[PDB]
Amino acid sequence: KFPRVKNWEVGSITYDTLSAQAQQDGPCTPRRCLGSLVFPRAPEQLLSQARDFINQYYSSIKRSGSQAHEQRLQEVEAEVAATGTYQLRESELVFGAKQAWRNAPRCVGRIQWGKLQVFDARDCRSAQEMFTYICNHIKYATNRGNLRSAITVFPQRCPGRGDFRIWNSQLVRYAGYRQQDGSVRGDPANVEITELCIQHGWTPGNGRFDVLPLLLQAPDEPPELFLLPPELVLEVPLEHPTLEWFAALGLRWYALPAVSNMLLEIGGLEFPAAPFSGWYMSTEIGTRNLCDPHRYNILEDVAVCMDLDTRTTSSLWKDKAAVEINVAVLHSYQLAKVTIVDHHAATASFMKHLENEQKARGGCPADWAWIVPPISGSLTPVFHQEMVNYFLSPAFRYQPDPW
Amino acid sequence: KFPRVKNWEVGSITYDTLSAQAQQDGPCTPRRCLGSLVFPAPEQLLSQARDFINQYYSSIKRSGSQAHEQRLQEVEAEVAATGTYQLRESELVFGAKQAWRNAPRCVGRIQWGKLQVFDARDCRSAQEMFTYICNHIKYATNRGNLRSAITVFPQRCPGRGDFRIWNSQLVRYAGYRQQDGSVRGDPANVEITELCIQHGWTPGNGRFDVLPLLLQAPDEPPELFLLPPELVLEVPLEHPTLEWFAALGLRWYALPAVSNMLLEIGGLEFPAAPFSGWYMSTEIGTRNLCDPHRYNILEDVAVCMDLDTRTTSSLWKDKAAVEINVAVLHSYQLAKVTIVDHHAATASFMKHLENEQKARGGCPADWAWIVPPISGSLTPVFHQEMVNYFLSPAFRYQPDPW
Ligand code: HEM
Ligand code: HEM
Ligand SMILES: CCN(C)CCc1cc(F)c(F)c(OCc2cc(C)cc(N)n2)c1
Ligand SMILES: CCN(C)CCc1cc(F)c(F)c(OCc2cc(C)cc(N)n2)c1
Ligand SMILES: C[C@H](O)[C@H](O)[C@H]1CNc2nc(N)[nH]c(=O)c2N1
Ligand SMILES: C[C@H](O)[C@H](O)[C@H]1CNc2nc(N)[nH]c(=O)c2N1
Ligand SMILES: [Ca+2]
Ligand SMILES: [Ca+2]
Ligand SMILES: [Cl-]
Ligand SMILES: [Cl-]
Ligand SMILES: [Gd]
Ligand SMILES: [Gd]
Ligand SMILES: [Zn+2]
Repeated sequence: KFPRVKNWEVGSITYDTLSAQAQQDGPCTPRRCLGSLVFPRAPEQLLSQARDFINQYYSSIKRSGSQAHEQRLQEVEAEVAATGTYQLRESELVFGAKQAWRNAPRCVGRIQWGKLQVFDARDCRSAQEMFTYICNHIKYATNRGNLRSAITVFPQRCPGRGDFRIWNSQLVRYAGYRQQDGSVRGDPANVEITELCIQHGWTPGNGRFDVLPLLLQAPDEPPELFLLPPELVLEVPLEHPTLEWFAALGLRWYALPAVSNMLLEIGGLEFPAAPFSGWYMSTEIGTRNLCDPHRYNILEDVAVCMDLDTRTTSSLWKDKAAVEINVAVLHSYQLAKVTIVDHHAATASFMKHLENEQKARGGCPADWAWIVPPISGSLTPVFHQEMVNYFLSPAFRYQPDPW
Repeated sequence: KFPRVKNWEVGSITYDTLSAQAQQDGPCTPRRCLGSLVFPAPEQLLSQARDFINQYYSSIKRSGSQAHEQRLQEVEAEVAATGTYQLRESELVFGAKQAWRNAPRCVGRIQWGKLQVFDARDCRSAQEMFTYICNHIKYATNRGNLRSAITVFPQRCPGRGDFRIWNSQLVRYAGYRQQDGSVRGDPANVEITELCIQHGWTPGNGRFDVLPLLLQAPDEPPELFLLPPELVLEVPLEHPTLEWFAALGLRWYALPAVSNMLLEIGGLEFPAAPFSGWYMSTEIGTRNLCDPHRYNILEDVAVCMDLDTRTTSSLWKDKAAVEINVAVLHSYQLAKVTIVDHHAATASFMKHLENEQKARGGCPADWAWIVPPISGSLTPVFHQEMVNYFLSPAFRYQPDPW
């Protein structure tokens, strides 16, 4: 019942004892494995998760079964008996946010999990204070290009009340507009959110990197359109160290990866608005965002500019073009002094995280398909590491869009 | 409902209704997925046999016919009398093609219908086994115009040992464990190399020494057979524009021929059934030559390329690996040996998936194995959700016979 986990580059074996704690079920069954799928599908309820989280917390601080332990238990009981929900102590909030990141199986950057700035926004009312909470977050996390991990936790879900929601999937998004020639100008990923902005007031630009407004939702109100100050949104124009024409392509990306549409769950509590940010790995921008066929899809453009032989796959023009786009990314972020990490350094750090986590708690939930980079997969050590994927709590989950 | 499967490049949705027919269970549970792990009797045989027979008569559009009814009765009776049965010749050809069609980790399955099946079920010795393998190698190589083939040796039966090919492939380079602790040659082949020496083989000292075969007739120790050099087509590796690349002395062989998997058809088990197709360049260029535990040439090549190998952010590893794949493809094309690059191979597999959705309503596929080891998201299969499950007929891993 303890999975044997091998690394094939080295031969080392470990055993994942932690997978036995898997609180929730994943998509897989003995009959078929669905690990590749992106989205893979009363008061007595809330108590058992909430109780289980508090032991987690007090065990984490080497003070379990203690007087302070037993007092928080009867606190949350009576809180839930008197309100139907309960409130986290701020330190429990900090712990639960770090753990939820630590528990994310698809995040290659969890070497950084113990270093996360948590901003408590649980006292937030209305969308304007949302916007102010978000702008501080952005300015702290951006830090003039010396990026720092942060999360801002808005009021938890509670009965009878609506919900705090950020309609945008990220804090910084480029618009995608449809033409009558059928294509998209800008980021195809953001077509739907883009028209929602136009339909909620926004007047549309017409560039390929038009930063979107924020559609912020306070409980039981329609979302409100907010514009981010350009001086707030740090961007990196892309150039290549030796291909002088690359700059002319006009490519650019933003500094801050800030995911704003996932639900944060701690101890049976649910925070549908808790945006979190780190820094980018280069492949996210220069491979997926720019070269996915359903994203900016620039790979052929670049290949033409390199005078590559695009009429035969076996010249590997796609591979050569992709490598240079990633080199462009890394060189550009370093030139602008914006924190970036290349896929080799990142995956070597994740391996260190695996080792640390094997000692800390007997394993690490890891989703091989998302951990292995989208270029040079087998050139990184995570390709040769067997992984075990399971769901622990506290956690980040996807959720339905608000509309 | 069955698993809903999305292609993210196109937006399209399919439902893998075929997975509901999966028999032998895989290693995942609702509590934990292990899709990334490399290695994770009368009435039993009848249900296996009858389902296979049904698959056979379905394929030839004669399901429920008289011949179909009678063949089931015939199989049932033989199992009753003897505890086992024999495939008809046409069932063996069809079974072998279905085992390939069912292999979730094979990206070259667009070809599954084009498979030469050599029936060696009347094989009786290791010498005859060697002759069958040489004929297979000769046919499949075809002087570089590679043809997919499988040779099926006698099935397992009670009271008699198995035929086994001890080698993992028909062509494998020696891996000599060095007195340092290093390896000269292919480190993946240290074990089989040591068993060849121990069984009489006088070893070489090169990095690309072709191993002899150890062939196991039933209830015998393995016997050693040297492949005739002229039967083993090899490609010197050179680079189209990096002329020093030739001086690295690198070579690979032409024929990928897997010899240590068990072929299972209708409950019957063939422990020796070596099969071959042609290479996808990344198998050679990326895995065999650049894996750290294989030939591990990445740093040497990059150094020779005058790349800045002291910071990872130059992406010296990616650039050298690309040129090594370029060299492989260039060198096989120059030698006129069939080979397929990872873009063409993955594009053909998308066609296969679409065909199988129409033919059977699904297709078992191992995403981690189908996505190539370089340029993953540049290929279309990266953005294709897949469902992984076991159908029969199948090629299965089996314990090493020693
Ligand atoms: C600090 C630098 C970080 C790096 C380099 C990094 C890297 C990555 C990458 C490459 C992914 C895959 C995302 C995709 O492919 O679209 C990912 C996913 C994820 N990250 Fe991290 N990350 C970082 C910080 C964080 C932080 C601070 C948090 C939360 C506090 C976090 C939580 C997550 C979650 C929940 C996912 C899964 C989302 C999904 O399913 O796409 N990450 N990370
Ligand atoms: C004709 C061209 C073919 C191509 C291009 C091709 C391609 C591939 C590749 C790249 C792999 C991954 C192997 C690895 O990385 O270890 C693979 C696996 C596999 N191939 Fe194919 N193949 C071909 C022919 C065949 C044939 C003729 C058969 C059987 C009759 C076959 C059966 C398999 C099986 C069973 C696996 C899975 C092995 C495992 O699980 O390790 N292939 N194939
Ligand atoms: C290519 C497909 N991708 C764009 C899917 C979109 C997506 C969904 C999601 F829920 C995510 F958390 C996500 O995280 C990107 C990310 C987040 C953080 C904090 C750091 C880094 N470095 N990166 C990205
Ligand atoms: C890199 C590690 N890997 C190569 C392990 C070796 C291996 C194991 C295995 F079970 C296989 F089926 C295998 O077949 C590769 C193959 C087979 C055929 C018929 C065609 C092609 N083109 N390729 C190769
Ligand atoms: C279908 C497939 O799971 C999908 O393309 C996955 C594969 N691996 C990934 N890996 C990362 N890091 N990000 C992704 O979006 C994906 N997408
Ligand atoms: C641990 C991991 O599953 C293992 O290295 C797999 C990953 N995917 C693969 N895919 C293919 N085609 N070939 C392989 O050898 C592997 N190795
Ligand atoms: Ca029109
Ligand atoms: Ca008979
Ligand atoms: Cl992103
Ligand atoms: Cl191989
Ligand atoms: Gd030019
Ligand atoms: Gd040259
Ligand atoms: Zn699974």
